[PDB]
Amino acid sequence: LLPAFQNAERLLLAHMMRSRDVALVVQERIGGRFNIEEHRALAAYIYAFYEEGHEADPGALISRIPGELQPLASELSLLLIADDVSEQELEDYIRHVLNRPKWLMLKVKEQEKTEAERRKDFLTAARIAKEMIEMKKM
Amino acid sequence: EAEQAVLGAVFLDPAALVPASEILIPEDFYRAAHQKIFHAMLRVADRGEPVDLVTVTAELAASEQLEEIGGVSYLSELADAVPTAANVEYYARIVEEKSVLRRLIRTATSIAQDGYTREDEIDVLLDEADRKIMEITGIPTGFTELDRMTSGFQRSDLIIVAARPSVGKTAFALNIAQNVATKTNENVAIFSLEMSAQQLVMRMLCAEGNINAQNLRTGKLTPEDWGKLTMAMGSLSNAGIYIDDTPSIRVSDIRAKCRRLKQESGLGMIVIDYLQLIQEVSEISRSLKALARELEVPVIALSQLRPMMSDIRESGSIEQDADIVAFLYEIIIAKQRNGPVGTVQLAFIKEYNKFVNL
Amino acid sequence: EAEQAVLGAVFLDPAALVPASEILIPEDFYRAAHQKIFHAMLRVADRGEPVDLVTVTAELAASEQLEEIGGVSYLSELADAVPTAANVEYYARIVEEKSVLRRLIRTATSIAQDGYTREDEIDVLLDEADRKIMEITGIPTGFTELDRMTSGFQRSDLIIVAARPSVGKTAFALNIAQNVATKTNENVAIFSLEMSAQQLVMRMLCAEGNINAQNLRTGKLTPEDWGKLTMAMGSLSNAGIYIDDTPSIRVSDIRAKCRRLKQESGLGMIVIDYLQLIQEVSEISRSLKALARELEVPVIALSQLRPMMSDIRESGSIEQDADIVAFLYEIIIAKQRNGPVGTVQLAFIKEYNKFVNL
Repeated sequence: LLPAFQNAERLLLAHMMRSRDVALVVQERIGGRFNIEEHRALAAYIYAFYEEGHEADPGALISRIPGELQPLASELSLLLIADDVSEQELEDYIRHVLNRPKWLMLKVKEQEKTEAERRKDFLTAARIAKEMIEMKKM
Repeated sequence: EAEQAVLGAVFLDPAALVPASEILIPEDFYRAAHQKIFHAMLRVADRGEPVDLVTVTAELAASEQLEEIGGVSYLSELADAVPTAANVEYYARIVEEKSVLRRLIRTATSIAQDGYTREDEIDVLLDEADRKIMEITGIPTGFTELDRMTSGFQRSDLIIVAARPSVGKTAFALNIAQNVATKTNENVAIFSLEMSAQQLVMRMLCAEGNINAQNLRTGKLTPEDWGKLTMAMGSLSNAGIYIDDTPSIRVSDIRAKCRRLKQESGLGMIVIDYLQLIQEVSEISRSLKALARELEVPVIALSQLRPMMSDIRESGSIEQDADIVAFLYEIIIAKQRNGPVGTVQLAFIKEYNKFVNL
Repeated sequence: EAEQAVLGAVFLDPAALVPASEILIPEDFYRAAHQKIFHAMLRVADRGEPVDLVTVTAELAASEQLEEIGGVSYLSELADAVPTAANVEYYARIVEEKSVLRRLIRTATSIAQDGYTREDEIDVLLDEADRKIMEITGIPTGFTELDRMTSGFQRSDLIIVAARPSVGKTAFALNIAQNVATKTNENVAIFSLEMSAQQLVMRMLCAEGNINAQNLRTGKLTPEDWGKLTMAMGSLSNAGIYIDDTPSIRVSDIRAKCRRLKQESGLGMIVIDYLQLIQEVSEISRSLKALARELEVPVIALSQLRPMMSDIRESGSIEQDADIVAFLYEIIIAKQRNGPVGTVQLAFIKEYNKFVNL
């Protein structure tokens, strides 16, 4: 089913689907920097369509947006987006996003802890974990 | 999905329950698997501790029933995914809202069936179905030294004044209403719990008339009394005088038949007779506050059992219910949501039933 | 699910064995892979020697134990859990609450058979079969004197006072918290449940102003106490003490109410109503000891009694996790989790509610 990455990346787009200071300080935190393959393909018409000098709202911002990136663009906005944007929803999403390719080296180091493993090396690899343990904090 | 995302953002803060425990309870939850998670939480939060995840995966087995919510397959999720920390509200008021509908829908088939199996109640049936939803400036007083520290006696407060065995209790209530009927023209319906309507007539044929020794408990009149009543029973209908006479009535046959007197002429200060009669009190002394504020009525109640203020906290709610606490003890108004603790000194005419001013 | 998590924290300290060597022994193992792991942990810290992750892992490779647990994969997953830290103990108790049981329970299986096997005995079959079962630093207390022995009331403690029925301790628990909000700065939370908000206002002025030999109840004193007063309530605004009486709010509620102020002021002290009117005590009173440790507030969570220690330590805790416990008759701090456990020479005028020293 859906892990964390299918429930953090979507409505932040639907928070800023509306007004400005919401949408403003986002690309500066997300260059990007967009995790999922096509979660960048829409981000060509997310920023470059107030760049032009728009005004607000997901009236025209529900599907423009091309074709195959529509069966989510509609189903992005629908849900609880209390536009009193939480100051404690802040550091989250963008840290959730940006330290995923930071954390992504753990589906890596565990795997060179367990590669020298079966081939007969274990307790210096029982030091790789001490490396692994610490960046699980962020 | 209102249930699904209030029980996951917790293993993050670490402690965040204050609004989730006062704006919610577990009874709001639906799933035969989501409901009991929440107090298991309270149970855990009853120590406690500071809060985390592992306290769950052990205390439900300590509540022996961990074979009835999850396991390491399902317990891993709740903290893992949730990328929000200011949730609760939220959400939880929707867990309230998608649980509020049926504070009026489960009630239905426990109220709406009664039209074809009960009745077997009737007047009663039309009363608890009501229970099953709920969950100088100035207007004067009458007396000079009682309009003193109040000036109301206003359309949003319950007013209380009471005496002891043989001190003349309604004998005093008359004169908080007599003025506000005959002279100061406002319509008042004396729903007298004590006295009837073929007995209430005399005590103010005797008041502003002085004919309570003749005796006027019987008979006819003199060459000095033939017409002391041309303006005593001549002044007894040109007033807010439409008495209710019946004994120990519940709050029901009072509100409805009074409410409507608003749009024909008006309504002022409802002054009644002793309280321990209306039956029985924790709901009843609670069912006259909205009688004063919604219907906008300066209700003036009376009661009968040294006495003092504990004698109505040991015996009765009364204190915050009727918040302008006057006495027929001289008069005590130690409590009043109109002033502090003041005093006077008083005596009677005694025979004509006219309580006088000093 | 303790065992899966428990070792994870023990790892990175290097002193998560100080209470853990006390709790779990080489018998405390429901599991089979875990029993020898800890013995490879215990062999280390006996010089000792030093303490880290690996000092155990290559120790296990040596004396006959590495695949026994399924490789280092789960030896890693001994660590991978503890989504918490602020608990403290805590935690290893879950394993001890998987433990204590069978030292009092596995010891009742032989007996269930020592009647058809041990047929054949009877009395000695009792003498043994029952035996097994068991197994200024440092904020002052207001004084300039109580400032050099221990000092504070520093930053976190549990305090429970017990003197003769409703005396000067009633005053003192709060006379600890006087010279903190007005005469320096720090706003101190003094909440109540017995003596109301409208019950703790006239008598602080009795305690402050050279005004109490009168008294102050009549409204107007003598021609001197109004020339000498501006001490009692003038700087009360620019201070930081206010009074409540939410009838008797439970051990979690105030615990969850001292979060409005902990964000707002920092929360300095919590002078509570005797922890006995709040809602056999080694249980109920163990929800205000730890609130001091996280909230970082001196918490005066009290009692209502001669004075003696294991006498308030009677039906409940008190001689245990509970910190400093003084004894009013002279302040007999014959117990203070503070270091210098000792009595301070004092007195009382009772004339102007002001207490004395020597």
